[PDB]
Amino acid sequence: SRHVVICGWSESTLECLRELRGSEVFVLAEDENVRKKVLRSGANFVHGDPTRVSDLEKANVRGARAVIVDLESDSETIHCILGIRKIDESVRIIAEAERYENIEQLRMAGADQVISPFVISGRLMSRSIDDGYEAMFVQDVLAEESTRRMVEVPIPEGSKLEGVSVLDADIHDVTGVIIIGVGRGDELIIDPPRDYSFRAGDIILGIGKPEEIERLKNYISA
Amino acid sequence: SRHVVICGWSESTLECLRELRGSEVFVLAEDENVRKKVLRSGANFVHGDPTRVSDLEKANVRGARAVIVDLESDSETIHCILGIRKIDESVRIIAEAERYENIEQLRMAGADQVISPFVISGRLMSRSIDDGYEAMFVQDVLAEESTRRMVEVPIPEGSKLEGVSVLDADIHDVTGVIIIGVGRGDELIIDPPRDYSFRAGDIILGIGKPEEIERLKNYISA
Amino acid sequence: SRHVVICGWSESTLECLRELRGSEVFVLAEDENVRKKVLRSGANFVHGDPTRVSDLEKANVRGARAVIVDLESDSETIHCILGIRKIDESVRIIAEAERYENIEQLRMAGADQVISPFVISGRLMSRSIDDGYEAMFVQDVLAEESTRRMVEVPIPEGSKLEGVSVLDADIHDVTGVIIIGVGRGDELIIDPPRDYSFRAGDIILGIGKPEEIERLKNYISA
Amino acid sequence: SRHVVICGWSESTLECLRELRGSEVFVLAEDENVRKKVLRSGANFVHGDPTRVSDLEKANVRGARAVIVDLESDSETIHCILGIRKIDESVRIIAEAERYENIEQLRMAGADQVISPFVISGRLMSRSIDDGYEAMFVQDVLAEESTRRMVEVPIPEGSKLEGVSVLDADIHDVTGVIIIGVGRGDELIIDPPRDYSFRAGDIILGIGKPEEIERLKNYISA
Amino acid sequence: SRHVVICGWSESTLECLRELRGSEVFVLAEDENVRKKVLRSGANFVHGDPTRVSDLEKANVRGARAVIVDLESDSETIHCILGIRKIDESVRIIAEAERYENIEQLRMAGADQVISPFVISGRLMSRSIDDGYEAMFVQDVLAEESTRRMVEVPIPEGSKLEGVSVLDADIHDVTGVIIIGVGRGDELIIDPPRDYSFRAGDIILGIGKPEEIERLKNYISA
Amino acid sequence: SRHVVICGWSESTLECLRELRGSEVFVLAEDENVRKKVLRSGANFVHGDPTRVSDLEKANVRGARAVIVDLESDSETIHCILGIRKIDESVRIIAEAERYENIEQLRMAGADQVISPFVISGRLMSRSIDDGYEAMFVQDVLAEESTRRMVEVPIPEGSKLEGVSVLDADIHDVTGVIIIGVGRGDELIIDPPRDYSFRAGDIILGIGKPEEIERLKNYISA
Amino acid sequence: SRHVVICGWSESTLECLRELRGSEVFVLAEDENVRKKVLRSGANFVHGDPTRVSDLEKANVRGARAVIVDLESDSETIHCILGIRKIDESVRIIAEAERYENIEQLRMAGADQVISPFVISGRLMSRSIDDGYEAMFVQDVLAEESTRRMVEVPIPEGSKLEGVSVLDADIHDVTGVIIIGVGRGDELIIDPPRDYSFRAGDIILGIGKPEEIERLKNYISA
Amino acid sequence: SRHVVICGWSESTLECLRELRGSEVFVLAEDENVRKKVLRSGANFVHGDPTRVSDLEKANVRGARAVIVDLESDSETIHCILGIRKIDESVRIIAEAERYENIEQLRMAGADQVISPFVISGRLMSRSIDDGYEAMFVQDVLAEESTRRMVEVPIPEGSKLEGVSVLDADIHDVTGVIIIGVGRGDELIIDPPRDYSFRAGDIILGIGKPEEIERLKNYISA
Ligand SMILES: [Ca+2]
Ligand SMILES: [Ca+2]
Ligand SMILES: [Ca+2]
Ligand SMILES: [Ca+2]
Ligand SMILES: [Ca+2]
Ligand SMILES: [Ca+2]
Ligand SMILES: [Ca+2]
Ligand SMILES: [Ca+2]
Ligand SMILES: [Ca+2]
Ligand SMILES: [Ca+2]
Ligand SMILES: [Ca+2]
Ligand SMILES: [Ca+2]
Ligand SMILES: [Ca+2]
Ligand SMILES: [Ca+2]
Ligand SMILES: [Ca+2]
Ligand SMILES: [Ca+2]
Ligand SMILES: [Ca+2]
Ligand SMILES: [Ca+2]
Ligand SMILES: [Ca+2]
Ligand SMILES: [Ca+2]
Ligand SMILES: [Ca+2]
Ligand SMILES: [Ca+2]
Ligand SMILES: [Ca+2]
Ligand SMILES: [Ca+2]
Repeated sequence: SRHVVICGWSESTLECLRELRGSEVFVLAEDENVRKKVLRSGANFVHGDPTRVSDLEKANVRGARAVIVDLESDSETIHCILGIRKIDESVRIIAEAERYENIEQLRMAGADQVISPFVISGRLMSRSIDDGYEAMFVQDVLAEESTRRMVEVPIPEGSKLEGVSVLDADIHDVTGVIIIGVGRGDELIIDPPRDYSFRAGDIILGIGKPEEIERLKNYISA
Repeated sequence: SRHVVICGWSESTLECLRELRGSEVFVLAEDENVRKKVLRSGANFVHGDPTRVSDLEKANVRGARAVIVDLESDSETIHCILGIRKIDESVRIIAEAERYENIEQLRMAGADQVISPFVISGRLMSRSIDDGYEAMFVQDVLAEESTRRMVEVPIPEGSKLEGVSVLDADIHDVTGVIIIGVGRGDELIIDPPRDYSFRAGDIILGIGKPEEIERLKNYISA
Repeated sequence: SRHVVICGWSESTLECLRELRGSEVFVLAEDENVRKKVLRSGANFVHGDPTRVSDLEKANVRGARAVIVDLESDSETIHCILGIRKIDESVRIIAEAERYENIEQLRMAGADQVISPFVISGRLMSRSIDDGYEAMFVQDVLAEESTRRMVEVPIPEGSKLEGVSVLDADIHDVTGVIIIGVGRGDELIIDPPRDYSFRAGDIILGIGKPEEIERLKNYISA
Repeated sequence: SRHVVICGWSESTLECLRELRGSEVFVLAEDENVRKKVLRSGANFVHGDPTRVSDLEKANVRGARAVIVDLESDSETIHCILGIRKIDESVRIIAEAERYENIEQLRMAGADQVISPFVISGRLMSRSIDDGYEAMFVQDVLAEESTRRMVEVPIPEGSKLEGVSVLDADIHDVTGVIIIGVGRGDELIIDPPRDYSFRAGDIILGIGKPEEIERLKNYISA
Repeated sequence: SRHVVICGWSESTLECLRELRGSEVFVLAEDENVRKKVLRSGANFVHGDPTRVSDLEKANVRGARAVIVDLESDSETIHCILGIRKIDESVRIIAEAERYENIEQLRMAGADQVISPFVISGRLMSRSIDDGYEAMFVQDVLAEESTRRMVEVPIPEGSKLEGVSVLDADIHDVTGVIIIGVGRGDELIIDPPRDYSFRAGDIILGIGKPEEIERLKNYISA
Repeated sequence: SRHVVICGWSESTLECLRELRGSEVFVLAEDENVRKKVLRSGANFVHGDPTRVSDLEKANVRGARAVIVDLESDSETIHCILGIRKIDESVRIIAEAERYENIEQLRMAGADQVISPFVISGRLMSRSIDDGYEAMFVQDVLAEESTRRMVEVPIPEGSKLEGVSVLDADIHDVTGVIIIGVGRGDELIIDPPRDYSFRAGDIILGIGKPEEIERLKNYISA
Repeated sequence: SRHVVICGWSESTLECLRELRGSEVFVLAEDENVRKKVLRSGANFVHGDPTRVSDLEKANVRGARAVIVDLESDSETIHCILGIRKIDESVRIIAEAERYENIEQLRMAGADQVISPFVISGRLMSRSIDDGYEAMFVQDVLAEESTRRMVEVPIPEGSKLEGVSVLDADIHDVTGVIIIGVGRGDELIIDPPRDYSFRAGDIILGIGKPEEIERLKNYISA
Repeated sequence: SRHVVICGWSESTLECLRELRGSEVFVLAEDENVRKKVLRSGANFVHGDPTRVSDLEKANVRGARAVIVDLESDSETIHCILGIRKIDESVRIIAEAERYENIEQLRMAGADQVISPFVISGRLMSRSIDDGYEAMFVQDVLAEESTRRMVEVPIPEGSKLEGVSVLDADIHDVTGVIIIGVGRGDELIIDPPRDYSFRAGDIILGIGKPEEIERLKNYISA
């Protein structure tokens, strides 16, 4: 599609940039000694301060399709998001919250998806005292190397599933995928109850083998 | 149960300490200026250096039921795990990996489970460009504020589900809990196929409402 | 009326505190060695961090009539403003902008008015090269020691001036105050034209002697 | 004309440098890491220590038409003003006070103008608790982007208004310019009373549209 | 006598406080970490900033008999001398000059005597290349451990030496004290010639043993 | 004569370097930004660390006639003095003691003349509370601009003054110079008693006009 | 021969680099400000992070004949040794321990030698309280400037001393070399008892004059 | 006998303190948070600065039998040694040199023996490239756990060995200790030649079993 802009350089945006090989990525960071490791990862580098609007317009934030913001603290991640909202009001911003209490401020400044790593990791430790199958499930469906891949299929308009119930559909019996949640717009419903009825435009978040996913796109098609 | 020792003090172990209320936690850290924040959360403080084998013995690593290791670097986390396996050879170690390439060296040193947050947050930011439900699923089932919970139920000895296959048991149709994976020992099989046979001592990893969980524990009992 | 919260301590808010003798003022700042200066100037002190919602609600932001934000940098002034807009979405926030390009990003954060002193003083030093009356005017009308004081008068309901234009009103000839501007809501018309007709509820900004103000309040009466 | 020497670099002298495009400006400061941004702003840089008289004579203080002094503290601004009066006893110094207390000492040292930003900011914060129209008047007439501009028109020798009082003058009706003060030398009379007569050589401080100001200059013509 | 105020804390004021035992000394400084070392030497501590007029007014500058000023820079010393002359117009000020070119400005700002240590040390280091007796003389007559002392004896009213010339009086031959200079008011005449006439109220600066000082004080009495 | 080496750069060595114009001075300092001010003062610059023996052997310490050592602290001054004494055991070193208690250590390390500026300044402050003629004498006889110059004349072998006593000589009656001290070798006797007898090779430290110094050089000659 | 890789830069690896003149040495360290002194020492510099396996493979660890690892702490030395054993499982690692406790962990990680300086220093301090001859023996046989040198002469296959005991050998009388130990593999027998017989392939650790050592090699000849 | 003072706290003196269990040790260091480590290891603590003569005499340097100096840098180790040589000119000072070029400048300061650990460890890492027996010998004979201990025996007065050469003595063939060196006073002859005749008072340095030492002390008897 279009290009992706990454403001700030940390260990989170490094691992993001491995799964973005084949897209056109511009990285915006203040330290000049990080120019080599960015250019090794297949991403163009732009030297500047990410909080400044004049250095943001270097990195093509206007036409971009997503802007991934991970600066050093949350004071600068909020200040960098509002600089982006001054340029383009409709671009999709994915922040990253260092502390827990700054998740609600980061949504008010304009971020469409706040991903806090230290709360996800902090809750996978205390759920792995007794038995650690929760921390093995989170770190195996996100990797693009395992056998079971967590995908998102949209329900087309003109589908055979418009208006049908879930128990009337029974998608795990026919396709082999596990419907862990159906989301509409900006909301996601984990474990949809039986009286939930599909609509065209909803997103079925599922887990399965890539053969079982190709059977699902035939089941929702016209 | 026995107590839980936390080596190091950062934002990951701060969120682990909020979920360890009620149990007994010792936090072992270098600074004298962190004593006020550990005592405010409900955990006794042990001033020391976690890389030393002598100061680990102050924090009662022997009688622990799990040790949670998160120091400033990856090199100090590898050293602190070797210090624990010098003391006790069967205690459980949960460690935090900063770089991706030190996951194989943190497990060889003796960590029973390695939780890498910057790989998790890196893979969620690359997946939330198009639509962010992969970041919303992982951040809601781990929080103790949602409706659906991700829990681990064991198969007791002499159950009704001894030897029974998955397509015959129908855990999702009878109980209504979503079965995302079945765990045995230290391996997890996400989306078990139709030929999978349940055994005694297995761990079922499931997502459902708390009322749905009560129907599962009554279903797999003896 | 109610109290006033001042977030952060600097030379801007120190001059704000002298003009607020008589009311009740809470000052919230991170240093503990600013305590003896604040209690000597007539205001209660609250030790805390102005960017944390836990220590903003200790200083009673909830029922305040205005909260005055002036922190060390513009990264934290945008953070402290969103911390107030999470607590109360209707309180009045007055912020001080250090630099010029952060004025639009401090209004998007939620500040009701942004006072940039280094843009005011930067433009008064440029206008004082030839003859210095621009800096003598601004620094005299705000000081409450001089004869001519710059006050605002609100137009009450059903006044004699309702619906009349300023050309037919002739405020300077019958009252003697100098109407430099008249504002409705959050806009202001400095030097309003002759085609401007007054309305009920407007705030008339004028400069004059205090004897001329009491002549005007009885002239704008209903 | 002649040049303008700026001693010290801060945020106030940066905004002063924007309005001095078209003049020749020598900036004299101690930081070497500010050489690029001064030369970006269209100003020749002269490295030195501004408190030292051997370095002030580098930057051509003698042939200056104004010296704008704003150093890091108030102690160095008094020392930099004492150094200038040793070189030229008649050059125009525009200072900047940090504290309120030093305005009487920065003017006894020799500065012909003291523009304190933290007192104009401190009195516009506490005048914006109720309704912020005083701050919207100060920050709108100083910018060279609004419609109304605060100008200074001098009275020529032999004018049509030589000797007449302001009440018989009727400046706001024939021209439209709001007359906020009349200045003679270094004394400004805000809201001149009706007994005040004009004199030859007076400087009129007015606010109006640019087409009204050209009506004002031709009305006071000889 | 009255007390002695010391503004600033460095090595010069430390040796001055070592030789001011018995009298009452207040030391006015910025740091809170100098209180133990001021209190260990026998001087009460007044925490403040000496550039402020109020914190100078705390330390009883009005009733002092001399104020000793040695701050971190020369600009702060000039500002502190201006503050003391703002408070009291007749107290004695002794100040330390760091650079040679600020002696004229420290005397013009109001110091009654300026003692420049780095000029003294530079001249003694330039004079001790060939043979170092100048440094030994200046460091030897000022210490309170030698045999010979450098003291000032006044000429009382109606003395035996009223009106008498130097070649007639023979202070070195009768008494045995070395007369290096005779001082009147604020001027010193080192090596007065043969035509010099003593007057009442003069100050004789002499070097000699204490018994020779007793003989001189008995010689110039009435 | 030969050349002079100055280790370190401070105000003391600068004021020393003003009085050494006409000699060949090498300055050794670690900061590279001081090359301009050294090259302005007529002294060649050598970049290096003055504590190192190789960077000392760069700066020609072997053939030098005096080495003037003023580094940042006293530890580095002692270390540089021992580094010099490793190279040449017989070169004359003039140190500079920052604190009082390091004078004996600087003498044991190898310095031939320790000049502490801060002790001289502290004693001249404490002796100038009442009347300030001692500071005027000390700062007036060292300058090479006043009328009375403190010189050192050697007694030649074959003089008319070999073996004569002071009271038999009476040098102030014949020449006009004031014998403030006669020194032999490394010792100096201030105010020589009457039974002191001259020897050939002694140094007469005197104060007087240069014509009186010429008359003294004729009086001690053969 | 092949090259030698030095990981980390400190004072120990600087003195090791002096005795490796004639070899090809690659230094791998993180500081860029050490590039000049490494290239002064005759060693190629390879910038990188030595704890990272992608940067150890830069410096050619695979084809090395020894790797000398000495990083800033003991935690990084264990991590750097674990990284090397992943690359080459048979290369010779010489480490350096900071604490005493980590010698058993630095050898279990894979180092074939651990040379702890702070334990050799700590036992030579407390053996030099009475008479310091043990410290004068350690620091004199290691330098390549004294007359006696500690050498290692191997026993050739088929020697004249194959199978004889040391008591019948009489090495100190025919050669003069003091035999302080005989080593087989990684075990050294200090002061071998008279029942110890020589074997083919043994390595003799001896001390002697260089003319005595050539007498020793020809005496153990085949 | 008497006590031992240790100036400064580091890992060298920590290993010195373990070997000095049983005697009385004072440790003098600037940090107060090293207090709990020192009292736990068996030594009294004295808070102070090791470079000041006031706080060296608090730790009883006067009557000590050896003072062990190891500070943070070589500038302060030379300063602390001269501070001891001002107090007692006959006490024994053992210093640790950080760098190599400061060994000669640490002996001129007055240290009786200088132990450079980074030269010992730097030369052991260079000799362990081919085969590592030089580092195994030095680290084994100093450790008091092994069989062969390196001790010194003094030759008493009137011994059987007085006047005999080492070729006629045959210490190794009779007693069985390995005479690596024999020192008179402050020199040492490692591998003494056959023309060396013994004298009364010499210190014989030998390596052997503890049973061989008691065989030697009865052989060197008188
Ligand atoms: Ca981050
Ligand atoms: Ca679990
Ligand atoms: Ca399946
Ligand atoms: Ca972490
Ligand atoms: Ca997605
Ligand atoms: Ca369900
Ligand atoms: Ca501010
Ligand atoms: Ca103007
Ligand atoms: Ca008026
Ligand atoms: Ca300023
Ligand atoms: Ca108002
Ligand atoms: Ca108008
Ligand atoms: Ca000073
Ligand atoms: Ca001289
Ligand atoms: Ca005398
Ligand atoms: Ca100095
Ligand atoms: Ca005096
Ligand atoms: Ca004379
Ligand atoms: Ca080291
Ligand atoms: Ca010994
Ligand atoms: Ca021999
Ligand atoms: Ca050390
Ligand atoms: Ca070898
Ligand atoms: Ca033996």
